[PDB]
Amino acid sequence: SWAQSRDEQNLLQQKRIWESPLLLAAKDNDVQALNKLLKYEDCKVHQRGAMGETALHIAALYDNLEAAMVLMEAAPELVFEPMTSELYEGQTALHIAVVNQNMNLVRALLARRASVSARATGTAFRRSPCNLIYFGEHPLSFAACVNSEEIVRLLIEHGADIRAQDSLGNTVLHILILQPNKTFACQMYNLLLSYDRHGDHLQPLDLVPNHQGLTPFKLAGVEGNTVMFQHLMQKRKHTQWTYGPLTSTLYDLTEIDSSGDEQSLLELIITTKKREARQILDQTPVKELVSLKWKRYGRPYFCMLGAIYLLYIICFTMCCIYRPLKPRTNNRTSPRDNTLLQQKLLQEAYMTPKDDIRLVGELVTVIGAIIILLVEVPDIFRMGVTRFFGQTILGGPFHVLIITYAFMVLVTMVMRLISASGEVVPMSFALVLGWCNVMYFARGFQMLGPFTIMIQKMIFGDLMRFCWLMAVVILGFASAFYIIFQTEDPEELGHFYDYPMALFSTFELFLTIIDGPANYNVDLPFMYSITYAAFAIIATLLMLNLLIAMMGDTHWRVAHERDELWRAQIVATTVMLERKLPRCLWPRSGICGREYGLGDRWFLRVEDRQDLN
Amino acid sequence: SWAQSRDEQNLLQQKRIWESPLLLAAKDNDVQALNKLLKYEDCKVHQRGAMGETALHIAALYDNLEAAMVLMEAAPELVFEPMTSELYEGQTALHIAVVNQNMNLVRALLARRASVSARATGTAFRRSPCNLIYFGEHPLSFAACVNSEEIVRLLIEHGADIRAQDSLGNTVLHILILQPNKTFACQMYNLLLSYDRHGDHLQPLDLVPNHQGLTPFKLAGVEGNTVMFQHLMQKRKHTQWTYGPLTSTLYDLTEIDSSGDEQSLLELIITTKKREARQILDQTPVKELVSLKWKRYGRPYFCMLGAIYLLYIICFTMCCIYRPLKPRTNNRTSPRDNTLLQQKLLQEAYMTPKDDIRLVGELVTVIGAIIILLVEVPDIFRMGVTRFFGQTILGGPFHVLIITYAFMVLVTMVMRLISASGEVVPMSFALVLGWCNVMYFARGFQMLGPFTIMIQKMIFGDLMRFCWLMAVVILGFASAFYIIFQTEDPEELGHFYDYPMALFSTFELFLTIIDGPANYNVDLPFMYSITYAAFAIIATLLMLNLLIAMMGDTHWRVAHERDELWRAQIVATTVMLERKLPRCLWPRSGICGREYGLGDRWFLRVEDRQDLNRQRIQRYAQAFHTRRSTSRSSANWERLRQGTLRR
Amino acid sequence: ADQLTEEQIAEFKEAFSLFDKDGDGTITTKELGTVMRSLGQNPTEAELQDMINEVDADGNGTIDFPEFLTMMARKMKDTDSEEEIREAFRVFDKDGNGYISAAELRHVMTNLGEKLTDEEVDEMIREADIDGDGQVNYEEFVQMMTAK
Ligand SMILES: [Ca+2]
Ligand SMILES: [Ca+2]
Ligand SMILES: [Ca+2]
Ligand SMILES: [Ca+2]
Repeated sequence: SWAQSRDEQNLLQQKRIWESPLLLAAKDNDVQALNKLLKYEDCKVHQRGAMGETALHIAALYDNLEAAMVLMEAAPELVFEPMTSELYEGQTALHIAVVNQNMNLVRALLARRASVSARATGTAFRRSPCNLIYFGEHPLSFAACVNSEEIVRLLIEHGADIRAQDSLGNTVLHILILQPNKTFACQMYNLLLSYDRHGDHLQPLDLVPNHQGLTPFKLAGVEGNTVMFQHLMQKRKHTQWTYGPLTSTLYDLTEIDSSGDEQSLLELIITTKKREARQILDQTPVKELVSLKWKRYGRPYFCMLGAIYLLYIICFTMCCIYRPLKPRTNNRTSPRDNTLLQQKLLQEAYMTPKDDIRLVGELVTVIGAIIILLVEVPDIFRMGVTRFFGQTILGGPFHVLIITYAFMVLVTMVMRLISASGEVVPMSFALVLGWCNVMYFARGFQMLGPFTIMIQKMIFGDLMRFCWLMAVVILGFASAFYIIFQTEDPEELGHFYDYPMALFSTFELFLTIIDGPANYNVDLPFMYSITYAAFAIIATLLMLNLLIAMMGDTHWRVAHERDELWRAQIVATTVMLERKLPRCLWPRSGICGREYGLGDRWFLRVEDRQDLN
Repeated sequence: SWAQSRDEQNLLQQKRIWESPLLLAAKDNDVQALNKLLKYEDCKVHQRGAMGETALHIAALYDNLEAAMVLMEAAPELVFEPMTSELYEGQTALHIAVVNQNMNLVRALLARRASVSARATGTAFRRSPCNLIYFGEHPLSFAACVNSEEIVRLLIEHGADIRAQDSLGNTVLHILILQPNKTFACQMYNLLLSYDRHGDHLQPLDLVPNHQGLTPFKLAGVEGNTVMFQHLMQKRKHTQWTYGPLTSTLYDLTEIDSSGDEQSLLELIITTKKREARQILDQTPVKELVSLKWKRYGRPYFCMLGAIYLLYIICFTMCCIYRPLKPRTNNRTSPRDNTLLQQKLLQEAYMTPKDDIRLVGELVTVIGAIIILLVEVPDIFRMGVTRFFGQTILGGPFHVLIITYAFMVLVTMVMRLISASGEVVPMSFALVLGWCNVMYFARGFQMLGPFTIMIQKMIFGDLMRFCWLMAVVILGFASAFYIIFQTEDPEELGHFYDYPMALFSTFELFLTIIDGPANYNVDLPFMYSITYAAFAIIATLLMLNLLIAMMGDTHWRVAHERDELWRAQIVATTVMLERKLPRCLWPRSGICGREYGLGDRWFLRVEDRQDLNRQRIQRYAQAFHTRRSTSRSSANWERLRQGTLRR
Repeated sequence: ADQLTEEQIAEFKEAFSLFDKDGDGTITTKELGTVMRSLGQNPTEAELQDMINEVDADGNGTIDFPEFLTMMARKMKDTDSEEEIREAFRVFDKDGNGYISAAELRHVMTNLGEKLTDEEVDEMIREADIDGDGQVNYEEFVQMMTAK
C-alpha cells in the first residue's frame, strides 16, 4: 500500500492541468493564449500544482522553450521558487532544463541570476531500488550523468563548486561510479579533475570519504565497476625502463594492503553481497599480490595449523572410547526380552593407573574448548547478529559447528560432574561434528578442495527442496502400511509393529537400503503387494533417479562458477589469518620505501612480456 | 480415402483441356486459333470444365492476358458467371486475377461492371488443416493477403465495403491476423483502418466480434501473433510526461482484466492448446499485471488456503490409525499356519468416552468431502469430457485425484454403516492419494517447486514408454523361473511356489530390491545359473542403467521450457482463485478511473528507463542530415557457420 | 520503397518507434528537434521545418511512418543482397519478429546440441551486436557470416 499512493499522487497531477486554464496553455506552445491571459487580467500565477508546481516547471518539463520565455517577462521570481513537497522537494526548474540536456534555456536562466546551489532533497532522489535512478542532489551533478560536456563547462563558469556533498556525503565523482553506462561516462572523470586547478591544502579532491568513509577508488571496488577500476589504476602506476618487449612497471600499493584500519580493499571485497565484485581479483595489481601472500607465508602456517587441530580430535577420541563402565546393576531384564542392555556407566571410580592417563587427556579437550569460545566472544559482540550471517555463506559457513563443538563438550563436562545417566547423546554430536569440522581445511593441500565449495552449494538448494517432496511421499505410504499390517502378528514381519518405527522403516526402503520385506511362508494380505509395487515404481525408479539427473545438470551450470569460488575463498582464509596473527613474522608484504628515497608508501614490481608484433 | 477423390477430380480436369479445341487454345495465347474458332462457327463458349470451369476462368488461371481480352468481345456475360460446384463455388474470375497479384485485367473486368460482392463459399476455401491457405471469401479479402496495395486501393474506389463477414463472422481484419507472414502483413492493418472515414454509430470496425465472439485484439492473443499483438497495443497506451531518460506512460487495462463476463484475455490464454500462445505473458502490460495480482493479494490467500488443507489431512490420519479393533474371533487359524491374522474389526462398539473424540473427527472428513464434490458439480456438467482434459494437462492435471479422494471417503462412510468386512481397501486409497494431493501446492510457497511440472512431464512419456519394455522381459523371465523351480520343494527358495506371486517375486529382482535367491546349503538345479545371470545382465546392468541416461538427456532439452511453465501456472492458479471467490476483498485490480475525469476504464502506470544507444542514433540523424572467451565464442559461430553453410 | 524485405521494415519500424517520442504515429518539429540536439549539436529551429518540409509528401506538418519509410528508401541500405542468410534467418527466428533473441539462439543451438553455457551465449551476442541492444539485426548477422 506504499507505492500505491505514489501513483495516486501522479494521476492527481494531470487533472489539475486539465482543469487549470493557465497550465494547459503552459503545457502547449500556446503563444497567443498565454499572451492574452497573462498581461491583461489580474490573476496570480502562484498556482501550485498537485506536487507543488509553477507554470514555469510544467513548461520546462514539457520541454517548451518559447512559452517559457514569455513567462520570464511576467515572472521575476519564479526562477528562485522550488517545488513544494514529499517527492520533489527543493527542485527548482533549473534542474529540469539540465535533465533535458539543453533547451538554450540555462542561458536565459543564468541571465535571470538563477541559483546554482539549490539542493533537491526530495523523496524520489534517494538511492533505493524504488527509484529507477540516482543522480545526487546538486544540479552540477545532474549534467554529469547525462554526459553533456558544454552544459557542464557552462556551470563551472558561473561559480558552482565541485565539492558539494549529498546526504550520503558522496561527491560528484562518486556519482559517476554508480551509473550504469560505463565507458560513455569515462571522460567526465577526466574533465572534472581538470577543473581542480586550485591545489587545495586539504586533499586534491580524490580523497574525500563519504559518511561510510570511502574514497572513490575503493567505492569502485565494492560495486565492481571494472572498466572504471581499470582506469583509475592508470594514474598510480609508475613505469620504469622498457627493454624491447619487456617492461618492468611499478604499482603503487598503498590503499589496497591490510595495514590500516579502513581494511582498504580486501575485507571490503569479501564483505560485499554483490556477485560481480569478485571479478576484481583477476586484475593485475591485485592478482599478483595474493599469489605472493599465499604461496609464501600463507600456505605453510595454514597447513601447520590444521595439523595441530588434527591431533586434537584424535586425542578426543582416545578419551572417548575409554569410558568408565561396569556390569549391569541389580535390576534384571524385567521387560520380556525387549530390553537388552547391559552396562550402565560407573559412578565415581578412577582408582586405577590407567584412568590417571585418561584424566590428562580428558582435560586436553576441555582447555581446547574454552580457547575456541574466547575467539568467538568478541566477534558476535562486534559484527551484529544478521551481519554475521552476511559474512557466513561466502567463506565461513561452518562457524556455528566450531561453536557447537565447543558447546557440547561443556555440556558433557557438566554431565559427569553432576554424574547423570544420559551422557551418550552429547558425546554423539560432538564426535561427529568434530570430524566434520576438519573438512574446513580442504582449501589447502592442493586445488583438490572445491568439493567442499560444491557440497555446500548443493546441500542447500538442490537437496533441500528435494526433501519436502520426499517428506510427503514418505508420509502417506508409511501411514498406509501401518493400517494394512495392523491385523498381523508382528512375530513375523517385525517391520511395522508400531506407527513410530514404520516411518523410519519406510525411510530405509525409500533409499533402497533395508532389504524389502517378505516371508514366503505366511500368506501376507493382498493389499500389501498392490501397494508395495506402487511404492517401488515411485521410490527407486522415478523419484530417486530423477534426483541423479537433476544433480547432473546442475553440476555443469556451475563449472565456470566454481574456480572463482576457490580463489575467492583463499583470500578470506588469508586476510583473517593476517588479522588474528600479530607481527614480528611474515612482514607487511611488498617492498618498503623511503630507504630508497621514494616515500613511506610500499611497492612491488611486476614484469611482463608485451605484444604488437 | 477422402484425399484421393479430391486428387482424382484434379486430374479429371486436364483431360477436358486436352480434348477441347477451345480451352486448349485458351490455355495458350493462340490468338490466330482463337480468332478463327470463335467468330466463324456456331458453338457456344459455355463449355463447362470438369470442376465446372468456363473458358474465361482458364486464361486467368494460366495468367494469360491477351487471350481473355479477345473473350470479352464474344462473351459479355461470362464475367458474371461463377464456377460450378463443390470445391470452388462462386469463385468468379475477378478473384483469380487478384490472386495472381496483378494482371491489369482488373482494369478490364471492372470496365465490364464486375461485381465486387461475389462470395467464394467453396470447400477448399474454408479454414481447415486439409487446406494450405485461408483467404476468406470476398475479393477485397483476397487482395489483403497477397499484400498488393494499389490492387486494394482500386477496389475501394468501386464501392467495396470493408465490413463483409464470412461464415465464421470474421471481418477482413481477422483474416490478417491469421496470415503467417506477420510483419509483412502488419502494414495492411494500418492501411485499411484509414478507410474507416465514416465513423459508424455501431462501432468503428475494431470492436466487431466473430460468431464465437472475439475482437481482433483478442484474436492475436489466441493465436500468438505477438508482433501484431505488439502493434495493436500501441493504440491503447496513453503516455504522460517524459523526464530525461525516464518515461511514465499509462496502459489501458480494459480488455485484459477478469471484470467482464467475456473473461477477456486470461482465461482465453490458458484454455488454448497452442504452445506459442503462452508467449504473450512476456509482453509488457501483462507480465507487470499478474505480478501485482500475485505478490499483493495472490500469494497470501493461497498459502493460507493450503494450510487449512494440511490440518484437514492430519485430522484424517488420526481418525485413520485409530479403528475399532477386537481380538480375532472364535475361529482359530484353521489352515496350517499359512493364515496368520489376528484382529477382525469390532462390529458396533462405540460405548467408550474415548471414541466420541474419534466420532468428531471422522465426521469432519465426511463434511469436507461433500464440499469438494459441491465445487465439482458444475465443472463436469458443462466442460464436456475431453474438454475437461484440455483444462487438465496444462495447469490443473490433478483434479480427478481430488475427485477420487471424495469417492473413497464416501465409500468408507458407507462401508461402516452396512459394516461389511473389507474396509481396509478404501482406507488405503483414501490415504495415499490424500497425502499426494498436497503436492498441488508445490507451485506456491516459493519457486522451489517446478519439479511437480517436470515430475508430471516425465511420468508421462519417458517412464510410460519404458514400462512396456519392462513388462514383457519380466513376463518371459518370471514365466521362465516358474518352470525350473516347478520341480523343487519350496520349503527352500520359497520365491516361486506359485505363478502369480512369481511375477511379483521377479519384479523385485528387476529393481534391485529383494536379496537375490540363493541358499548355499541345498543344491538348486543347473538351469538356474544360466538363466539368472542372463537375467541380471539385462535387468540391472543394461536395461535399468539405460533408463538413467535416457532420463539424463531429457533433463536439459526442457531446461528452458520448464521455467516458463511455472510462471504460466501461477496465472492459471490466480484466475481460478479469483473466479470462485467473491469480492469485498482484494479489489478489482489496477487504479479506478473517472474520479480523475478520464472514464470508467481502469488503469495502471508503468515507469521505465530507456537507453540512449548513441552509435545507432547518429546514422539515423545523418539519414536526416542534408547536403574473455571470444575465440571460444567465435568458434561456435564457425560451428554455426560450418553446420549450416551448404552441406 | 518499391521492394523491401521484412527485416528492413521491422528494423526501420523500431527506428521510427524509437524516434517518435510520444507514440502519436507522427513526427513534429518539437519531436525531431530535441532528439537531434540530444546528440550534442543544436539546429536553430528553422532547419527542423526545413527537415520536415523537405520530406513531408502531403504537407500536413507531420511525418507518418510511410513518409518515414520512403525517406529511408532514398537513404537505402547498401548492396548486401543474398539468399541463404535470408533463409538462415527464417529457420532461426521462430516468431518472425525480425530480431533473433537470446533464448531463440539458445534453442536452435540446443537442437543441434553442444551444450552452450548461459555465459557462453552472452559472449556470442555481445560481440555480434553492433549497436548494443543485446539483439542481432539481419544486417548484424551477415557480418558474422561472411568474414571476421
Ligand atoms: Ca515522432
Ligand atoms: Ca505527412
Ligand atoms: Ca525473435
Ligand atoms: Ca542490434
